[PDB]
Amino acid sequence: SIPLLEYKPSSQNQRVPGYEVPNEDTPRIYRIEDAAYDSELKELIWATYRQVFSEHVILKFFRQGNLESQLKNRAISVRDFVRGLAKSEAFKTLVIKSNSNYRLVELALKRLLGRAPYNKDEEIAWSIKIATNGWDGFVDALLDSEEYQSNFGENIVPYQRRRYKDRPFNLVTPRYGNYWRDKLESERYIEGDIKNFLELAKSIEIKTVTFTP
Amino acid sequence: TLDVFTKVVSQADSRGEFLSNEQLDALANVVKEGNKRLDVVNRITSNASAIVTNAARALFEEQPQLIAPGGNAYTNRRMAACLRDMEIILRYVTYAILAGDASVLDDRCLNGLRETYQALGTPGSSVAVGVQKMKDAAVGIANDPNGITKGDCSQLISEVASYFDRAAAAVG
Amino acid sequence: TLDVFTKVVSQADSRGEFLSNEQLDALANVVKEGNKRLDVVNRITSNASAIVTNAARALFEEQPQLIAPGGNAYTNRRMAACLRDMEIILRYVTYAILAGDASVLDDRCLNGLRETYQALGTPGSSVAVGVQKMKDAAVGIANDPNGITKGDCSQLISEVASYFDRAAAAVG
Amino acid sequence: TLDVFTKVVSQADSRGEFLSNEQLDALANVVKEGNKRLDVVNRITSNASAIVTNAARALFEEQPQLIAPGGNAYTNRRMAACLRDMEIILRYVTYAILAGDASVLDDRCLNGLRETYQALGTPGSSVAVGVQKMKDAAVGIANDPNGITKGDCSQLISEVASYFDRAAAAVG
Amino acid sequence: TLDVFTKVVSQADSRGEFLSNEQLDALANVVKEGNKRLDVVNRITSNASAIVTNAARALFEEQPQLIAPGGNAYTNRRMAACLRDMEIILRYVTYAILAGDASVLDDRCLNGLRETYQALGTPGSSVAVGVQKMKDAAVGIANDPNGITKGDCSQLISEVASYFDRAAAAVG
Amino acid sequence: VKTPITEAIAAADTQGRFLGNTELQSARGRYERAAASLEAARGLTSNAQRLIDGATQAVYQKFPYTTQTPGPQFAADSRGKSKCARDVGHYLRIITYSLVAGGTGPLDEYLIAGLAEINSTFDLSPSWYVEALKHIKANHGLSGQAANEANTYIDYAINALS
Amino acid sequence: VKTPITEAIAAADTQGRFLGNTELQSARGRYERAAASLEAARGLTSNAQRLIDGATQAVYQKFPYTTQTPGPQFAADSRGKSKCARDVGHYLRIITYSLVAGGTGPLDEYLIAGLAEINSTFDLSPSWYVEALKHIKANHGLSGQAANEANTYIDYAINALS
Amino acid sequence: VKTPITEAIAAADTQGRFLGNTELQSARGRYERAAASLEAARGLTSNAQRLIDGATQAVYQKFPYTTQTPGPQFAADSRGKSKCARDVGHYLRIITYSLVAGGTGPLDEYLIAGLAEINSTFDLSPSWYVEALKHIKANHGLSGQAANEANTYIDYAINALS
Amino acid sequence: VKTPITEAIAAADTQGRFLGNTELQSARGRYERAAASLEAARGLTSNAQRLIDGATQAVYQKFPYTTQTPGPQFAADSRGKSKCARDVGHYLRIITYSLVAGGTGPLDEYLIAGLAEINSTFDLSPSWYVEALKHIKANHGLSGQAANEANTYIDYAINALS
Ligand SMILES: *[C@H](C)[C@H]1/C(=C/c2[nH]c(/C=C3N=C(/C=C4\NC(=O)C(CC)=C4C)C(C)=C\3CCC(=O)O)c(CCC(=O)O)c2C)NC(=O)[C@@H]1C
Ligand SMILES: CCC1=C(C)/C(=C/C2=NC(=C\c3[nH]c(/C=C4\NC(=O)[C@H](C)[C@H]4CC)c(C)c3CCC(=O)O)/C(CCC(=O)O)=C2C)NC1=O
Ligand SMILES: CCC1=C(C)/C(=C/C2=NC(=C\c3[nH]c(/C=C4\NC(=O)[C@H](C)[C@H]4CC)c(C)c3CCC(=O)O)/C(CCC(=O)O)=C2C)NC1=O
Ligand SMILES: CCC1=C(C)/C(=C/C2=NC(=C\c3[nH]c(/C=C4\NC(=O)[C@H](C)[C@H]4CC)c(C)c3CCC(=O)O)/C(CCC(=O)O)=C2C)NC1=O
Ligand SMILES: CCC1=C(C)/C(=C/C2=NC(=C\c3[nH]c(/C=C4\NC(=O)[C@H](C)[C@H]4CC)c(C)c3CCC(=O)O)/C(CCC(=O)O)=C2C)NC1=O
Ligand SMILES: CCC1=C(C)/C(=C/C2=NC(=C\c3[nH]c(/C=C4\NC(=O)[C@H](C)[C@H]4CC)c(C)c3CCC(=O)O)/C(CCC(=O)O)=C2C)NC1=O
Ligand SMILES: CCC1=C(C)/C(=C/C2=NC(=C\c3[nH]c(/C=C4\NC(=O)[C@H](C)[C@H]4CC)c(C)c3CCC(=O)O)/C(CCC(=O)O)=C2C)NC1=O
Ligand SMILES: CCC1=C(C)/C(=C/C2=NC(=C\c3[nH]c(/C=C4\NC(=O)[C@H](C)[C@H]4CC)c(C)c3CCC(=O)O)/C(CCC(=O)O)=C2C)NC1=O
Ligand SMILES: CCC1=C(C)/C(=C/C2=NC(=C\c3[nH]c(/C=C4\NC(=O)[C@H](C)[C@H]4CC)c(C)c3CCC(=O)O)/C(CCC(=O)O)=C2C)NC1=O
Ligand SMILES: CCC1=C(C)/C(=C/C2=NC(=C\c3[nH]c(/C=C4\NC(=O)[C@H](C)[C@H]4CC)c(C)c3CCC(=O)O)/C(CCC(=O)O)=C2C)NC1=O
Ligand SMILES: CCC1=C(C)/C(=C/C2=NC(=C\c3[nH]c(/C=C4\NC(=O)[C@H](C)[C@H]4CC)c(C)c3CCC(=O)O)/C(CCC(=O)O)=C2C)NC1=O
Repeated sequence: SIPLLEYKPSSQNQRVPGYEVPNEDTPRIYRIEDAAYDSELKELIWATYRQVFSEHVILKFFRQGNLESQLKNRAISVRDFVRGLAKSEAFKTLVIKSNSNYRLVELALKRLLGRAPYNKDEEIAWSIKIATNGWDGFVDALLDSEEYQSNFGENIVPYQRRRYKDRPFNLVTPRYGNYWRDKLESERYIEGDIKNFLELAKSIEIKTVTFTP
Repeated sequence: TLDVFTKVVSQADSRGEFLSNEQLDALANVVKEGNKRLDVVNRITSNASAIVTNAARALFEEQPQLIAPGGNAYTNRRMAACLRDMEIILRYVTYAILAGDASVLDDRCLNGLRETYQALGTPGSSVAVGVQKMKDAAVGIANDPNGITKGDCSQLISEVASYFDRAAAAVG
Repeated sequence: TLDVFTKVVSQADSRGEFLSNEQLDALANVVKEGNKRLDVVNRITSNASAIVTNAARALFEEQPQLIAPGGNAYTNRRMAACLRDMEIILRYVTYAILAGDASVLDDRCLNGLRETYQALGTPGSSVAVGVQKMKDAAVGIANDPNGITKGDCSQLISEVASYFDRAAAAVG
Repeated sequence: TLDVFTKVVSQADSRGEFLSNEQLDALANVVKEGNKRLDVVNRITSNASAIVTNAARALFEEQPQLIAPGGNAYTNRRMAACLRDMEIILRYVTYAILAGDASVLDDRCLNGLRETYQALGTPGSSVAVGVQKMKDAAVGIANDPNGITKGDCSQLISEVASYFDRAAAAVG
Repeated sequence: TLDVFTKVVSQADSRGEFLSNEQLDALANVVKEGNKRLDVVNRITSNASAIVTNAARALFEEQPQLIAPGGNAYTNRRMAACLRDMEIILRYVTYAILAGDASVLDDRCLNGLRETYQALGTPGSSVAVGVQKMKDAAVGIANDPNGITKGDCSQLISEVASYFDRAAAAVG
Repeated sequence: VKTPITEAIAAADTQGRFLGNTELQSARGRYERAAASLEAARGLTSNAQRLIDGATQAVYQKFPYTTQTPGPQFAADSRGKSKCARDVGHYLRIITYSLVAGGTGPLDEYLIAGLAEINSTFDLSPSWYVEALKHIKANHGLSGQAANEANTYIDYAINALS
Repeated sequence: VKTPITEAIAAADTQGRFLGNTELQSARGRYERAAASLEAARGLTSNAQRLIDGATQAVYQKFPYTTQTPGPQFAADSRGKSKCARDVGHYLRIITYSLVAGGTGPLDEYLIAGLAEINSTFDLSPSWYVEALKHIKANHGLSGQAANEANTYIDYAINALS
Repeated sequence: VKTPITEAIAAADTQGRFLGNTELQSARGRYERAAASLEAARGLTSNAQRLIDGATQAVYQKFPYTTQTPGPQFAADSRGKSKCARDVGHYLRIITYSLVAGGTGPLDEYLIAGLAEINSTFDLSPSWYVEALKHIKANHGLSGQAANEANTYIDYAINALS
Repeated sequence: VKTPITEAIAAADTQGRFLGNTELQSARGRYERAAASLEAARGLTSNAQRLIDGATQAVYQKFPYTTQTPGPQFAADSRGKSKCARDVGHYLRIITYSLVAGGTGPLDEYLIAGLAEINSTFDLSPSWYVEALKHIKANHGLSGQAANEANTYIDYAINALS
């Protein structure tokens, strides 16, 4: 509804042209229309798992059978396919329970758009939309952004645009945040403590009598 | 996103021991007070938009410099940022009342509100008043009996007054 | 991604002179030891999954608190993290053995591992120990002659023991 | 995605009149048979994986040329395509049983199955036979009383046999 | 993407039998002619840009209306579209020569070229003539011996003349 | 449309898994709620001609200018008052629809989607239908738990108007 | 984790709307289900020692080779049988967790995620724990509606193993 | 499928450039490797009936219960043992396929894709075929040259089973 | 940089799998190619002062105006001819780099990336260095297989200029 918070963009490796003509350490950025085979589509369906979830969370239970079938059929465009993984409640429990709203901006830019966030003030800018539009509505506004649709195009798996000397993003950003880790240490269940006996100590009634002489 | 039930589960989980009978008895009481929890949550969302506008007028009277020019909530665009975001406290409060736990309230609506304002210039003090003006009206809406059966829920309404006080004191 | 060859190339590019004769004499020796490089790398990937499980049991015995509840590798999802991941050290180590250089090992598997753990809570020291349990078995797999021609590769196996020690000491 | 309720709603919307009394009398009966509907749906998903493997062996015996070489389900990969996709009939059938309507079954699992096989070359008849195999075992699983209260599920059971027969005849 | 080897593999997979002896005798001959295959493929990509410009001038002389205003290749932008493309035939032809099979040529550079032109207005004859002006020069570049050892490759060069004739006749 | 049966269905669809006990318990919450909601719909359908007569006259006495001011948007002419009973006669259908469906589906799909979109154009003030529904909220005559359940869909429409 | 309370919450979050009557009816369905499920959890916690002794001995008699074959994966040595009662002692916790939570959340988050991932590596056959749970399915001794509630989570774990 | 000829092709396709000397050197690495490999495939095709008889009997002596336990999954009946020689007769084809192709393409496309997916369903323990291949690894009779190249594919299949 | 060793590495990285026999055969294709390529680099490093003297004088006789026309871009002054031997002295390094590396990596990373980008700005005609390299192509004096290996990188640079 309301137009977005105006954010200043910083200098970033993809924001400009760079005259690298295809370097080797650059990704293999895949396309659906090349395949014509059983064979090619299994590799292409694996690299999109490797982008949006991460290698560590690429286990079989999480994977969706219906979505994989669609790509082979070709009924759904790969850009329409990534919407399945971002609005998947198997994905949603792993990342939305554990990450705050401002980290949820940063993780979606870092994976889906394949770009670093510019500044801090633009994760604030995208934040209002997510709370009101939901997680699905913020993802929907990110994939239908003009920036995403022009540069990745219609059928090309997400990837990092320019990384001349830049950290891989899967390695760079943890699935969960530094905040949610501190809760895990707080509910560690320390052993032999005085704190777990505090709720038992108040239930016991003690009467004390003092004599003065 | 945690419950009262999964609060006990994740606490019993760390130990690696099955939940005790006494703990279970406590959860059987939450089943008995479960229908009163739907009484209080349904009464807020029915009066949701009426309590946003009513707490807004009492805020913008008693701090007149906000909608005055130069104020942080002056123009019609920011003003809608503040007016409509007063639902977002109530969106995440009534989540926590129906959850019975403050975990959903903490990692969405509490984890960065005191963060985001230094970069924004929105005053911290103003927020404390506004949510605290919701609390005495949200408790007062759920308190009065009109066309419902009479019961006792003072041990449950104090959870709601704790939830707004958790939301207030984490910002200001 | 650098080689032993492109190590000399990018070093000779910075001085801006032609490639000297002894550098071509040294690289001619790498051609002669090139067939010993293929056998060692091939052997590891044949015993890849057998050395992941075998180093995992020796780790989770000698630190029992990990798969015990409350531990960092307690649940299966986390556990399939620490176990599968152990291939990713071996994925980037055997890249570096076949490359003959530690540049591919550094900017993928070494550049943020000591970074990513403070936000994760995983113990860096435990991970380092696990890789050091890979090293004495990966060297021991490539050492023994069974059905291969006998040669000498102690000057080449020490590169592999250096690669795990580079991977270990950069984290713990 | 339609219900039995929203079937009546969208039908009463087209005439543009209020909901008649006997329609509310019929929907009140669906409330009374609502607990039997959860009896039948819970019994299938508990026996979901047991009825996929059991219907697969009876299919691949009685048409042996499929897993024989040259067959459409010969190699391990395609074989997993069919074996696991036999859940997808059952995924969309038990959706339709709990919905009580065949609208969810039609636009997901029925709208292009007879379409997709000509390009694919899969035999339509073989798939149809497999669906039939499921039906006499899925009805037989929900029929027998063991540890449940005696009740008449004949009316409810027919709808399930109609749903597989809708799924079978739309393909072969 | 198929080879000569995986052509035999996927053909022997469909029958489901082991690889016969004469098929291994035929593939052993492909090993012997394997070094001549690298002779022919290396000679084209060295003369890649020289044969694009030389076939372009012979095309745009003998059909002068393309160059003339109103033509399909008139403006400098479209002209680069056609000029840039003539490498893309040669990119996918020399893939197929080094593959020894026409599967890579078919599903990338042949599967939609006769498709895409009705919507584009590019004439069929111009494309067909250009490919056929590449073929008599690409064969003539690989034919002549200058500083290579003399051999016989007429049974191999005819595969290259078949690949351009496959690329030509599928469009015009 | 949205129904807590289909809410359980569409949630299990995106995960690609069977109907477990998580989605199954959402069904019987809808089922036993209908028995306090179907006679909540019978209280409105029997009193159909009372409420649309009552709410329309309640609007005119609340806003006395809407009968006098000349304009198409107002109820000065006869076809305005003919369009008056059409509009509140259209509200009571969806409330009986959303009570019978047991969710806010028909209120979403048929009433409030684009409801704030049209009222800016035809200058129909939403506070007109606020007082119209508040008369129905006080005079529907329903009693008991079923009446209370219905009471929410009236209040859910009011918050959508504002 | 997944709970039909939080299933109602996370569904209303993506639409960005309040807790209507659609999400509210999913709560009661969880509430009155707990009274047939909490004493379904009390039947398992009281019989804790019995079942892990019963299922472990049922595995050895079903598969007699697993006590004799030399290997870490098997139960030939003492530390294998010490790891035997740890594993089935770990299954009964999550079933009591998922009965008390009322959903398949703890079964998803703590047991079956990556369960088919590890068993390929450590060559633990899943049919071992199939017969282990089927002994618990027949020996629980629970009766009535509550028993049925404890019976689905056993069968939900079996279909996740296969 | 994957072949280090086509590995050089598909890599040069995504960059959209000609076959330089980077992709060209990957070809002759495949070519002179075939001399060892082709002979290495001739050692398996000549000994076809020996190994599938040898590995099947090696499985029964390793796991003596698989001949006695009643079930379709096992080899108690005759059609189980008929399906026994079919399965290991199907493994030796792909190893001879992947030796002749020179890459792990046919092992990827025809054997190990979904191999851990089916074995959870039909409760076929992968450790059965581990001991089956390890008999072929010790008794194929090929030493040196192509055999070393040949052996890797046996060990590449074992790590895919585990 | 691009090397058919690292070409095998970066391809196996995106699939996330181990170095199979597909990537391994790309290594020995690079290895035995070096023995016909390292003395192909020794033929150029020994003749370093011959070729940069030969190609520079070959450019002036081909284009006689480039010694007479007044401009910074040309070789009329002394610092132009000092920058003449710097440029072709810079070409022969990368050819010896890309022969030793065995791929077109250093030709990609150090010479031809942005080579058509700068020549539009400084109006350096690329046909100047075409005739410069073609003198080196005929005057190298290499014979046998090594000559063929040193001949492609000269022709790979020419097609990058045009
Ligand atoms: C209200 C009492 C005070 C106030 C509010 C106000 N805030 C903004 C701008 C933002 N508010 C947020 C808040 C949140 N984002 C979240 O994700 C959540 C939890 C779900 C909350 C609570 C954010 C991110 C912004 C930045 C912009 C945005 O809307 O997306 C404004 C607008 C200010 C402006 O536009 O510059 C206003 C008016 N400010 C006041 O004046 C009151 C004191
Ligand atoms: C999800 C849909 C739903 C709702 C909304 C619901 C509410 C609900 N609240 C009830 C009771 C009640 N509800 C209240 C609530 C309160 N009384 C006060 O004075 C306090 C201010 C307030 C709490 C803050 C009380 C006191 C009772 C008495 C009966 C009982 O203990 O349940 C009952 C008991 C049965 C009945 O009334 O027929 C119902 C039905 N039941 C449902 O199925
Ligand atoms: C390519 C280089 C690279 C590495 C190595 C890498 C590791 C890495 N491991 C992670 C988590 C993890 N890492 C581990 C591993 C361990 N925890 C333990 O308990 C054990 C002690 C230890 C293994 C020995 C586990 C179990 C998780 C999941 C933890 C969680 O989900 O919170 C995460 C965050 C979530 C993820 O995507 O899976 C990263 C980024 N990322 C990279 O990009
Ligand atoms: C009679 C024994 C038998 C079965 C069971 C069988 C099934 C079967 N389904 C297939 C494909 C498929 N099957 C589906 C089915 C669906 N995908 C969805 O997302 C929908 C919900 C659903 C339909 C409602 C799809 C989408 C494909 C893709 C490939 C194709 O078009 O065939 C294929 C293609 C080849 C392969 O998978 O190896 C097989 C084998 N083939 C057999 O020989
Ligand atoms: C073989 C044919 C057959 C069926 C299908 C059958 C089902 C059946 N389920 C019943 C009850 C019931 N069934 C359920 C089941 C559930 N409620 C929930 O909320 C849970 C989600 C779910 C279990 C997962 C419940 C709660 C009852 C209540 C009455 C009772 O305890 O039996 C009864 C009691 C008698 C009646 O309803 O008339 C019948 C008949 N009886 C038959 O003869
Ligand atoms: C005009 C028709 C014609 C052709 C095409 C031809 C090619 C040709 N290339 C040969 C050799 C060869 N060709 C190559 C080429 C290469 N090896 C590699 O690994 C590199 C990537 C590549 C160069 C870039 C090699 C290495 C040899 C080895 C034998 C020799 O030195 O000639 C030979 C030696 C004799 C023979 O093979 O029978 C022939 C015939 N001879 C002819 O009469
Ligand atoms: C199915 C649910 C549904 C409803 C209820 C609905 C109402 C609705 N009433 C409208 C206009 C109107 N609504 C009214 C009604 C009133 N104005 C008054 O003066 C009185 C105070 C009040 C009646 C009590 C009138 C008179 C118009 C015509 C106004 C105009 O043409 O500008 C319009 C815009 C024009 C139109 O198509 O007729 C809509 C969309 N639309 C819907 O889809
Ligand atoms: C919290 C939920 C949870 C469970 C249940 C769990 C089980 C689990 N059991 C394991 C091994 C094992 N599991 C068993 C158990 C058995 N093997 C037998 O022979 C008996 C038939 C059977 C017991 C009845 C044994 C003996 C091992 C060690 C096997 C080995 O080291 O190879 C392993 C791999 C190695 C390990 O860390 O110890 C896991 C992850 N992990 C989990 O996170
Ligand atoms: C081309 C590659 C390929 C292989 C190898 C393959 C194996 C394969 N073996 C199967 C069953 C089987 N596999 C076996 C084999 C064994 N069971 C035992 O008891 C012994 C331990 C062991 C042999 C040593 C048996 C007996 C069956 C039938 C089991 C049943 O029907 O339940 C099945 C499922 C049913 C079938 O179609 O026959 C597949 C898919 N499929 C493939 O596409
Ligand atoms: C990429 C696929 C691939 C591999 C794996 C490969 C390995 C390989 N190693 C070889 C030799 C060899 N490899 C070794 C290696 C060793 N001996 C020891 O005692 C040491 C412990 C160890 C080194 C640490 C030795 C000593 C030889 C002797 C022959 C030679 O010098 O090449 C040879 C020579 C030719 C042959 O064996 O047929 C091959 C093929 N060739 C290939 O094409
Ligand atoms: C490491 C590989 C490498 C090479 C070879 C290279 C060449 C190169 N030569 C340049 C200019 C130049 N290049 C030349 C060379 C020539 N002009 C002539 O008249 C003669 C025909 C010809 C020499 C035979 C001259 C004279 C300039 C200066 C032109 C100017 O300043 O406008 C420039 C632009 C300005 C500069 O920084 O000096 C580059 C980038 N750059 C590189 O990074």
